[PDB]
Amino acid sequence: NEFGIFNSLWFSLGAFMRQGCDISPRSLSGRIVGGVWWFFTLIIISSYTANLAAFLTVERMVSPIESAEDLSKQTEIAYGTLDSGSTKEFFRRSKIAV
Amino acid sequence: PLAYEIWMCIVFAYIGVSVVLFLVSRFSPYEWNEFGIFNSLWFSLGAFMRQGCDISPRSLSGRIVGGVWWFFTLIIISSYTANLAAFLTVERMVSPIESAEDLSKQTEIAYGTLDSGSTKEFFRRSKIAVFDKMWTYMRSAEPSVFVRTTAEGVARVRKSKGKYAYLLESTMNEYIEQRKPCDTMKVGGNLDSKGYGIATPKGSSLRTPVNLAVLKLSEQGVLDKLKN
Amino acid sequence: NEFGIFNSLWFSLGAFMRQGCDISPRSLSGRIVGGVWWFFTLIIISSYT
Amino acid sequence: EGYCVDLAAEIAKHCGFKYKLTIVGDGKYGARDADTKIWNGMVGELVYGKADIAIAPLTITLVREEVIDFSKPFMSLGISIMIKKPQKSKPGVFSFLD
Amino acid sequence: DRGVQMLLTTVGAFAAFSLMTIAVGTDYWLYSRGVCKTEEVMTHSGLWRTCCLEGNFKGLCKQIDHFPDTAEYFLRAVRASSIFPILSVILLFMGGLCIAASEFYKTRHNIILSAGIFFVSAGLSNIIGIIVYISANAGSYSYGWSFYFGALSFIIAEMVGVLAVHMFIDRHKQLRA
Amino acid sequence: KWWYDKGECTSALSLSNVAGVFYILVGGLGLAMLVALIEFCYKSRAEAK
Ligand SMILES: CCCCCCCC/C=C/CCCCCCCC(=O)OC[C@H](O)CO
Ligand SMILES: CCCCCCCC/C=C/CCCCCCCC(=O)OC[C@H](O)CO
Ligand SMILES: CCCCCCCC/C=C\CCCCCCCC(=O)OC[C@H](O)CO
Ligand SMILES: CCCCCCCCCCCCCCCC(=O)O
Repeated sequence: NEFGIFNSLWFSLGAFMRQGCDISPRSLSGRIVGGVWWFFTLIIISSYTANLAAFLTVERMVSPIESAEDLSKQTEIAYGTLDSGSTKEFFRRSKIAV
Repeated sequence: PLAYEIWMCIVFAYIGVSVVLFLVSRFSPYEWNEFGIFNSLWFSLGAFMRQGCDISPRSLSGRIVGGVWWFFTLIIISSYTANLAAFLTVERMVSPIESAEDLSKQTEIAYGTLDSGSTKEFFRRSKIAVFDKMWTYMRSAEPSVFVRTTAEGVARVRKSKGKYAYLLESTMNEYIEQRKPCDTMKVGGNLDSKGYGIATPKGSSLRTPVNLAVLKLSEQGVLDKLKN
Repeated sequence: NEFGIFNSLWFSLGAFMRQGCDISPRSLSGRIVGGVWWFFTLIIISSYT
Repeated sequence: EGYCVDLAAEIAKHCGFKYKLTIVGDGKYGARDADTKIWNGMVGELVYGKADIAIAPLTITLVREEVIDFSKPFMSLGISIMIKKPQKSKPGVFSFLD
Repeated sequence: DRGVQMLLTTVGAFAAFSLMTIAVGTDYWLYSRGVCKTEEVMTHSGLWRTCCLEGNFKGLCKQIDHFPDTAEYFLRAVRASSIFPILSVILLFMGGLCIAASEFYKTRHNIILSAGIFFVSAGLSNIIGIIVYISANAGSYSYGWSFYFGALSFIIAEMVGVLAVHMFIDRHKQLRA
Repeated sequence: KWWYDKGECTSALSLSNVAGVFYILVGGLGLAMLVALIEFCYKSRAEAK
């Protein structure tokens, strides 16, 4: 019922997982330590969820290449042709916009 | 937001955690811990839903079980919320048919060609497996999947609620894709490569001048300006 | 105390605001009600965020 | 050995001539240098009379047909896009710490 | 109500053991769409043999080729030799053996605890096996009745473990009287 | 002959993305059972005889 070393460790672990407390500090010093650890936990777990959402959202709006129009509208993917050939000439003379 | 397997294994892990907490909490005669099997199940459920505790294990082993269950719950609920945010932020609609292979392997979506044209002949003569399979289906499909005019095929696509796909030349497809109500779309690459030509009766006097004019209009970029 | 009407309203409100418990049902029927309310709360709060 | 090696033997039998395969010295298909106006590659070998025939994946183009003769096509083709596949990634076991 | 508890735990042990053994031996774990013995047709793939159906030569089938970054190598090794499903089978067998030996050499009331521990450990091994199986499959589909036989063996094993531990607690309670 | 006769060739979150947390959970359950049995054996051997 009182904060020995093992109970102190259990309280800290449970506060980090936001899993409630079977007991909380009662003194001013214990309450300062508890409050500060609760703030630290809130910021860290909120930031974990927010960054995981960023990872999944960003990875979900990616798109690949499906056409020459696709290659033309982007710049992350480089593209070229044989340095000397009928393909290079097709592009050097095309009057087609894309 | 979570795959069916994640839900199923969450339920298995719930049963396992509850049983191991009951076993460890009350098995040694020297402990005789209010964790009976019913109270173990209640503790585990309330821990997963991030809800009130009302009882916490006091032993070292019951605390190990509680701690790993708490970590598991935090990761799983955080990941559910994150993936739901991802789903709601960027919506993406899946096109049932990606390529011709797709049309050939299924039957819910009907598909056909102009009743009379080079497209119908392409399929009637293809020696390529996917196209021969598509022809075998189209020539025997009832009702007929063939249409009298391109406009008829476009309207059949537009009115069939996605149950009809139309095979037509990329040129017509690209044009209709830029026409209101903008409800159609060209999917996949082209099934073949060919060209349109100016035709004259065999042996016509106009054959040579018109062949040369097409080449002149080609070389001066007129044909690209007119398509644009 | 046990769940009278006022205490049951308080239990439900505290469950929805994810603000833990001072009491929790102890009987099988109370626990089924509490369980489905906890699941409902989790899905609704996650969907709001 | 190859498609064109097999085709060369057959063209030679059906046209009744003996032949000698030679690899184009500059390893190019053929383009007219904008500047020196000299034709390089296999087209150059034919234009300057270093070779009597080219049996290769040589594309029939207007600029080449103006300086050399081409048979009807032995292969139909078009410019296309080659990409590295997508290669689905396998998530790590402890990827929940990412 | 002791006495009927012993029958229920023995029936449960035998049911769990039989279900897990049938699940491991049988091969209807995944209804995929792949190649039969070396066209893509459906298949009732299993833990060992990816077996064919609705094909030109349905019913003729082969041994899954497990192998084509040490983490992938370790997971492929653990999923090739179904060590976790097989360990679940062995632990259920030993638990049943302890329960049976609980009639002979009675009054120990310390081997029935071993039976409970064996059944709980069998369940844990079974769940690890399911996780590795599903994870390795990710290197349309569905799950067959062999998969659900394994899952139901897990559930029955955990219940029988809870009963065994309850009986051990009751026996020490009687002894303390 | 030269191209084909000699040819050499979801949105939800999957169990693979979280399998590690399941491995940690089951390992922790096993460790907890080991610790409980070690303490029980210690106490059972510590009776004055
Ligand atoms: C008194 C309290 C009793 C004890 C309560 C215990 C519960 C807490 C467990 C948390 C998870 C710990 C395991 C964290 C996972 C480690 C995996 C890792 O480090 O992965 C390495 C990676 O490959 C890159 O190097
Ligand atoms: C100890 C007292 C026990 C208290 C008990 C509290 C219950 C908590 C859980 C409720 C949700 C469970 C219902 C989940 C239903 C899932 C829906 C479903 O099955 O999905 C449909 C289909 O698979 C897709 O199309
Ligand atoms: C009843 C006893 C309770 C005891 C109390 C427990 C502690 C309270 C919790 C967190 C404090 C957080 C402190 C926040 C400090 C903010 C620092 C800051 O604001 O600096 C930013 C700067 O202004 C930008 O330019
Ligand atoms: C803590 C234990 C219970 C928590 C509640 C978990 C809900 C279990 C749902 C299981 C079936 C899910 C089926 C989804 C897949 C699908 O829609 O096809």
